[PDB]
Amino acid sequence: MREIVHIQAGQCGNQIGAKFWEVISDEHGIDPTGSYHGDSDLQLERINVYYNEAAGNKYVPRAILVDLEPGTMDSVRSGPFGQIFRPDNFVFGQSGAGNNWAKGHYTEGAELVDSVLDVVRKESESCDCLQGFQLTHSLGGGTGSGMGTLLISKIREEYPDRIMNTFSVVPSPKVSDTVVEPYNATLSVHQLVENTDETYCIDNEALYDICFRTLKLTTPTYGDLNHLVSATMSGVTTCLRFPGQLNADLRKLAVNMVPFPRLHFFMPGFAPLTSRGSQQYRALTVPELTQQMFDAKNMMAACDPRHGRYLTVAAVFRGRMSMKEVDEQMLNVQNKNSSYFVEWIPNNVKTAVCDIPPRGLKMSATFIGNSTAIQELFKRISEQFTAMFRRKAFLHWYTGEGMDEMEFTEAESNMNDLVSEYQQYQDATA
Amino acid sequence: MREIVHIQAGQCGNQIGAKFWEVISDEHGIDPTGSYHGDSDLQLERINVYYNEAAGNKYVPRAILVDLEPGTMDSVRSGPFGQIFRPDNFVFGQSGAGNNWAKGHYTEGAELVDSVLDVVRKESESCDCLQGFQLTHSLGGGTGSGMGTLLISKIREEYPDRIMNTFSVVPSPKVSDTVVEPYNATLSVHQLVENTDETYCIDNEALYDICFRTLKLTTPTYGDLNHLVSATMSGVTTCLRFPGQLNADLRKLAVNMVPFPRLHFFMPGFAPLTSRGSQQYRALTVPELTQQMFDAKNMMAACDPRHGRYLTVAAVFRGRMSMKEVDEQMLNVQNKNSSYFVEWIPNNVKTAVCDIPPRGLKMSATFIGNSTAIQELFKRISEQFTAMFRRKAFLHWYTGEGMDEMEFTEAESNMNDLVSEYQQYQDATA
Amino acid sequence: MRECISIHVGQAGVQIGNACWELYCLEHGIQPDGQMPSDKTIGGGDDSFNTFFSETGAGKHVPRAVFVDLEPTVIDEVRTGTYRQLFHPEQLITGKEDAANNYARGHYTIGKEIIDLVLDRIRKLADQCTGLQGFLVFHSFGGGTGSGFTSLLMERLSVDYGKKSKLEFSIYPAPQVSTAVVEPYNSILTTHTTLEHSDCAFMVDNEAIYDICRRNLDIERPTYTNLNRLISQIVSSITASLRFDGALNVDLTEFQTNLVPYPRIHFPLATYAPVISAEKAYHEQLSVAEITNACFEPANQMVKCDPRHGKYMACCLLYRGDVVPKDVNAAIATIKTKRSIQFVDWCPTGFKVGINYQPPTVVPGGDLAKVQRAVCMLSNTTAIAEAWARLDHKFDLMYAKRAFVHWYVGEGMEEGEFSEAREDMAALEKDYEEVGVDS
Amino acid sequence: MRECISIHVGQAGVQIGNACWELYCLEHGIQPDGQMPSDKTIGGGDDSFNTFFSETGAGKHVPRAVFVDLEPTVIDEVRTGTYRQLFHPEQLITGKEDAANNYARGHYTIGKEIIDLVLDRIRKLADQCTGLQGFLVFHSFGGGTGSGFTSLLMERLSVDYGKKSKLEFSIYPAPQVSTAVVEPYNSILTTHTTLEHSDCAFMVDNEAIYDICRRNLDIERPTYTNLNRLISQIVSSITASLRFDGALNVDLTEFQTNLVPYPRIHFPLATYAPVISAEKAYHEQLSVAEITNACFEPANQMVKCDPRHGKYMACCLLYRGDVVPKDVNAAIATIKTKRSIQFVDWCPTGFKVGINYQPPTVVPGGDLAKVQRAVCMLSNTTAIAEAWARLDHKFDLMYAKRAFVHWYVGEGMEEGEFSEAREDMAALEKDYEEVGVDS
Amino acid sequence: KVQIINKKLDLSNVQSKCGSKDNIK
Amino acid sequence: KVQIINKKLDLSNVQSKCGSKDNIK
Ligand SMILES: Nc1nc2c(ncn2[C@@H]2O[C@H](COP(=O)(O)OP(=O)(O)OP(=O)(O)O)[C@@H](O)[C@H]2O)c(=O)[nH]1
Ligand SMILES: Nc1nc2c(ncn2[C@@H]2O[C@H](COP(=O)(O)OP(=O)(O)OP(=O)(O)O)[C@@H](O)[C@H]2O)c(=O)[nH]1
Ligand SMILES: Nc1nc2c(ncn2[C@@H]2O[C@H](COP(=O)(O)OP(=O)(O)O)[C@@H](O)[C@H]2O)c(=O)[nH]1
Ligand SMILES: Nc1nc2c(ncn2[C@@H]2O[C@H](COP(=O)(O)OP(=O)(O)O)[C@@H](O)[C@H]2O)c(=O)[nH]1
Ligand SMILES: [Mg+2]
Ligand SMILES: [Mg+2]
Repeated sequence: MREIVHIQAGQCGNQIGAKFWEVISDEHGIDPTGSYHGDSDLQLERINVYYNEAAGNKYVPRAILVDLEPGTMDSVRSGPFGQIFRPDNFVFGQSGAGNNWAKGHYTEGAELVDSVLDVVRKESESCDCLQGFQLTHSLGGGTGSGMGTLLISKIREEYPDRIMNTFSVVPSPKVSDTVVEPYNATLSVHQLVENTDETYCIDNEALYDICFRTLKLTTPTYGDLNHLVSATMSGVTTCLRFPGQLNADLRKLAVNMVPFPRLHFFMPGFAPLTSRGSQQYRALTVPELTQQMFDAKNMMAACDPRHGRYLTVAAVFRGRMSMKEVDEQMLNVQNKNSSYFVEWIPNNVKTAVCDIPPRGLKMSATFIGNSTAIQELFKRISEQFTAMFRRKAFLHWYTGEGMDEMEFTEAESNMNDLVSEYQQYQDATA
Repeated sequence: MREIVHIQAGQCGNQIGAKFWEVISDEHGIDPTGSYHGDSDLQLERINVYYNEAAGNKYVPRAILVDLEPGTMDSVRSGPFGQIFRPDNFVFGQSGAGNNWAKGHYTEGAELVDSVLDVVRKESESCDCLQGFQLTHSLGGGTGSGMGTLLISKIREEYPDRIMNTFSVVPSPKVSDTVVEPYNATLSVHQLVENTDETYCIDNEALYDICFRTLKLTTPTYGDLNHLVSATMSGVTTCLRFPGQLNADLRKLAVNMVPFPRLHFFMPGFAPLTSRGSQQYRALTVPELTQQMFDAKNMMAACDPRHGRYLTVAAVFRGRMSMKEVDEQMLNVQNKNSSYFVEWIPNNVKTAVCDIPPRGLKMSATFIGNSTAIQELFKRISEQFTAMFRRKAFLHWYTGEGMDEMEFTEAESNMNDLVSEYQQYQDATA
Repeated sequence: MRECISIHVGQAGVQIGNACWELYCLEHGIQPDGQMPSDKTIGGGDDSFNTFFSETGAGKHVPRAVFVDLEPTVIDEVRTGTYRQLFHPEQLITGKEDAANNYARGHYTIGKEIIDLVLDRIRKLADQCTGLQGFLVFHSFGGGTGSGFTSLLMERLSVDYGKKSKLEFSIYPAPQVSTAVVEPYNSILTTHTTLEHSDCAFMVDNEAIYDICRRNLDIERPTYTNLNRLISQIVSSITASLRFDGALNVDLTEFQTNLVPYPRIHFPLATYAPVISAEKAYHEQLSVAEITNACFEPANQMVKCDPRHGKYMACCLLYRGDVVPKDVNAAIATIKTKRSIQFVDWCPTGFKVGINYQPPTVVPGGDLAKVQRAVCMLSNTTAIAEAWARLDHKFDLMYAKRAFVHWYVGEGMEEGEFSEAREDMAALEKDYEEVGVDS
Repeated sequence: MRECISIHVGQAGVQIGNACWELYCLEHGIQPDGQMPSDKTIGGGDDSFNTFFSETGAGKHVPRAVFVDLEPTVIDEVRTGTYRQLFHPEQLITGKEDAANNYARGHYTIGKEIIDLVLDRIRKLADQCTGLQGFLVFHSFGGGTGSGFTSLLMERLSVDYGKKSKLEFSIYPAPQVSTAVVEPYNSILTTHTTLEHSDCAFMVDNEAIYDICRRNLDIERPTYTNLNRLISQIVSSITASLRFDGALNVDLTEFQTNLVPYPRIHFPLATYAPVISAEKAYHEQLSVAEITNACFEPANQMVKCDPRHGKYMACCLLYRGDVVPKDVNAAIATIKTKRSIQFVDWCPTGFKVGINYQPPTVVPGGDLAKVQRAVCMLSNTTAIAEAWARLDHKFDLMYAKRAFVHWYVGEGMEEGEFSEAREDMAALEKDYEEVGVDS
Repeated sequence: KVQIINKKLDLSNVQSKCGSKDNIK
Repeated sequence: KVQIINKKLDLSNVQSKCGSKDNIK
């Protein structure tokens, strides 16, 4: 059947994907030994979409781990779920990227990409029907950014008809964690906009806001943010694994959600989100999930969507629900807030319903929005990048890896053109 | 029935064959006393192909040990399985070869070959149906090289209609172990190309690469490399001993694999090969064995086969399998990589399936490839040999044994002609 | 006697097929394993279900159906459900990637890979029939696999057989509710390619079924279950004339003879009555005239539209159960007398009637109360012209900016196809506007 | 009554013989020790298997077979298997070195050492028969021992007896799958030497059987076991006309009388139907017409080729079990009506039919579901000309460089033999091209 | 330096196809 | 100092053997 090759790259890649595989193994009843010990047939009905079965009731997650320094991989291998992963797919270098995109893309990635692609081909030839590739990585991180751009280019050349999905951690609007993050982000998007099919933008700052505000958490960790991101990832591909009243694979989402080839970035969201104490005072209904999804404070992206308009909206629900209820809620949303949707797209909302709810919830819903408001992210990145580039800030660190001024110039020009395209598609024109 | 006379010569001969007889005695349930203590009738159904039965439930391996210094033979006799071998067949000299092919071929071999051939005739007259002779030896070693060339010439004259198979350890591309290895190798092949039926090229360096890379071994020994070579040897002649869905003796391999009389060198391979930890994460299927066999890193020869093309491919499988599965995998291999096969040979792959798997495995497969890429080995040997011969490097050590410059000249000319023939058969011509 | 092949294409096709075959097995008393609890006659007789179920082995009834989809999940759900041992394993055909709501994929790229296998299975099933009369195709316009593969299969079947009737039950895109962003393009392309190759396509609407459930059945959470059950009731009422003897029998050809005035206007609207919950069943006396009057109320249309905005060209009244023909005569006379319902002047005889003795059967655990008589009505009216104009307007809005167009173009869908489809839809709107003008 | 000697040569010969004799012992109710569990008649009667099993001692049935091979392993596997006590020990002849897929070896060098013993055993077996009619030879073209020794034995038997029919069941080299590199030379040489000495050689293909198993039997891992079982079913259906009384009996001579239009074109293709798994057996009604129609589907040919690319010259329909002759008449008329199947114009009467009462028997632990009727079909069509051209092209590609030629030349195979064989194969291709042209 | 891909779309003059008026005379 | 053994191979002119046209007149 359809199979997904999950590629992990960078620190975000490794950590987020470790939490992701924890969640996925929990959903399918796979204990840390790889042996199936679940309680339902649907867990094994579509176990092959993310797992390879080695005879002996052991299942191996079809994942590839990529990094340039073995520290994060050692931490992953020694932690929980270390022995389920077949050790063939721990492909790492020795130098590290040093947060330099130029380094990770032209020297260290250039040295390691042959082994990584051989592993990719090994995992792809063993598949029954390769559906798409999922990449978890950060943009500010040099390893993540560079290795991901290189791998995406090479794999797009290798399989031009497969789905290339990426979950990227984007720069924060206030608190940056890397000095050279703007250049890495610019040079990364300069290739992501060309080779990827769709990219989900995750900001750590929005996750912190959700954690302190909604969940009432006082000591949130990167692991809990990874838990939220992993819940989103599991909600995205719930139709590839369990039946439902209305299913939607990855290609259906790509078709319904990308109106024009370059405007493929999406803002993910999740519902329901409650603190532990407040769980006893709020009922779980479809209107509740709908109101939590279409809320500015519940957007995991670093932008208030009320500043622009939406082009496409995807809402995948989980758990037993009424389709009439969901459709009426979507009608109410589109009617009451019609000014937030582009006039040239009638029927802005795409829906899907899976019959299997997440662990511990009666019902949930995953939000995916394509809003012109995301132009704020790209405009801020362009402004910061231009201000830094005028003074040649840290430019020698990248020119020493083989880059010239023309590559930065072309990246910045393409970024300005992308921002201008998003601004162009805010005109009603009718 | 068909019988095989195993001749051991040189240090490679003695060690590799000691490990080989260990493996063979394990497969047939023969304990270190020679008494049969197995558990299946097929162990004794074809026990006579490698054993002579002396009344008393004792079986003697039909092996002949040849060397020029008694040290290695003492080590073999005092080690495991020392008492099963009938002590009649420990035929050794006293001087040693000193890695000089000229010495071992014209003086010490000339003195010992009469006793060795008398032992060969004794073992051959006792046979029911002599099938072929198997020789284990090295090329760089003076004892191995010289004694093997002399014995092969004499036995070919004695039995011109029997199968002459040799398993030769070839020089490594980077790390040579003998100063005079190139001359020994040139003068050895100058006779092997004339008198042998087929030669399997084993490089110790490729075995080291496989050991550190695939098996994840940190302290590999010559004995473990001999274990790999012995697994290959046992896989080669599994059809001479156990039944199966499709059997193939040695003459069938010689016919199907040697297109032209001089291009008889083959590159052996083996599958499956896994580290101990990775065994729990990979299933054993025919596609897995097929992908491991047709892999450049799994070739035990010192050459990347992707530089040339194949003429004939032999793939002998062991264990219960589906013939449809194997045939479909072979079709996929020939179709996806058609550019690596010569256009003038349709149906490049020969197959065979034995129903008895190796000890501890559900299924396995032995690879035998006849690729034009092996011209790299012979070309490097010719280049090194020419560079050494221009300065008469170590030439007196060989001229003192009776050799003249004309013998070296003829050997080098024949080597150049063999390289030119391999290059000629890379032309599609159609 | 007579035979009909039921083809289920896509998600909605397979789900509606599950519901329909459940209802058929309930009506004919066929156990989920193809056996009959009263298996007293084997391999023939009447036993009138020989049309839908072939006789194999000894006492096993096999439905004459073909389930086709490019996404294997729903077919696997059928393969592991209650009726997994009912259907022949060779009747379930699956691809390995659905069309992603892209008509171009299902019509050109992916549909061409299994269309030959589907046609071969259809031919094998048809060669076992002796009085094959019609083909039933269940699909949704919005669904890519449904839309594209249905267009392809309709063309292929129209070429192969030609003179066999081709009836479609299809879910019209709802005027407000949508499930895919690219429903306009898929719908327009499918309609353009399907128009001249279909004899009669019956329209239904999920939003109208939502309203009907809430108002009549008093159900607040009617998921696809109740929708599929109502659709199955309508389909069974349509096929009951073939499956059971009636006072006035109606074959399948009479539908397109009576409902299609012009070759390009063959989109009748389905309705159903009575639809009452079990709670109000004991406060109601369901007479023939009352059901006949309720059939023409705009609140009971299975397609969200206002029949009062247009005129009727043909109306088929199919009665079932305890039905007196005199009461039907008087009710039709009263309906014609009602001045609020307008018919085209060029059709002075606008009714066709059929009465079958078999009363409707309620599925255990169902929603509708058991009734001694029911009426399935099929009407061809010019009111759907407004829905066609709405779809064309949405298509224009999305196509003026070439929205989603690259997705179709990449699959080989040349751009001129959209212009051709748009002009053909405008021509269909012109046809409806012209036939609705009196003289 | 009538008698037939079954000769099994080579690996495939001996394996197919094991399968065939297992099936015969199952059909006639003969225990593995030659005894009968219902041993009520000894040394005669009907008891129609007197053709294949000779009566010896008191209650022991001995198969009239001769197993020949140059490699003793498979014959020893027979000598230690289930039927080791069934076969006469003098029926198992072994050399001590097989031909190594070298036709020259098995034809000249090694075959000449045991051909005399094999012929002496064949004469001893034939002298015990009174109505000996035919010889059955099982061999594969690619296999050296099979190929070479079969060519030699065919020449010797054609010289010795002459007027006894000589039928061959042989595994045609698959178009894509191969097991030996030198299959082209062995195949071409064997065909050249065998052509004028065989009455009818039936073609089968392991790749076609792989496809048939996967599609119809739903088996993912069908090793040589399922292949041999299907081949044995075909052979048993061919010999059932002799072994059991039928409504229309067919001897062995009628096959070459009806299937061989010209002395050089005697390669009919074998097919078999129905081939269904036990899971879909209860969702299927296997009528006579359905099996007859499925017999002519290109997906059920035992030889990988497209029958639609050529024309049929003769087709033999052998029915077994619950078969009504009127249904066969109507099915043949329908097949002739089908315009997609083309027959040569010079053969207006292209069918031969035979109906036997004995239904097929399923081997316990087998793959095929039990059926009350089955049809074995043997058709001579010009579609195999493309396979002959493919083999000739491969032979030319390998022979232009004299690849593997020294191996054959050393064994005494003079080089001109290859040129003669190539010209003769070109002449066979010309024959097929000429007979396929209407006038 | 980009511009939105807006096209002037029109179904200018489309005639009916069913000859509903062919026998009006 | 070697050359590949390539031969110019052709089945030049091969006629049929079955007299399928012998009675065409
Ligand atoms: N009434 C009813 N409508 C359904 C049902 N299932 C799907 N639909 C309708 O089908 C439309 C979407 O098309 P689908 O049939 O789901 O898609 P598909 O046929 O599988 O083709 P793809 O687009 O490739 O998936 C939605 O607008 C639904 O209204 C059902 O069970 N009952
Ligand atoms: N269907 C089927 N084909 C077989 C079987 N055994 C062998 N073959 C075919 O036989 C061909 C090879 O020839 P063999 O019969 O094995 O060889 P041989 O007759 O023993 O003669 P040698 O070449 O000397 O070994 C292969 O291409 C197989 O397809 C079998 O059991 N069933
Ligand atoms: N959500 C999340 N973000 C992280 C995590 N670890 C690092 N990041 C973010 O990733 C960025 C660091 O880049 P990184 O990938 O670690 O550097 P690299 O080695 O060059 O790839 C910082 O901006 C962090 O905010 C994590 O566990 N979760
Ligand atoms: N694989 C393997 N190679 C060996 C072994 N012992 C020696 N060799 C190789 O053989 C060569 C030495 O030649 P040798 O036969 O010992 O010298 P000889 O006395 O003149 O025959 C070296 O290049 C070694 O790499 C062994 O046990 N296994
Ligand atoms: Mg679908
Ligand atoms: Mg053999």
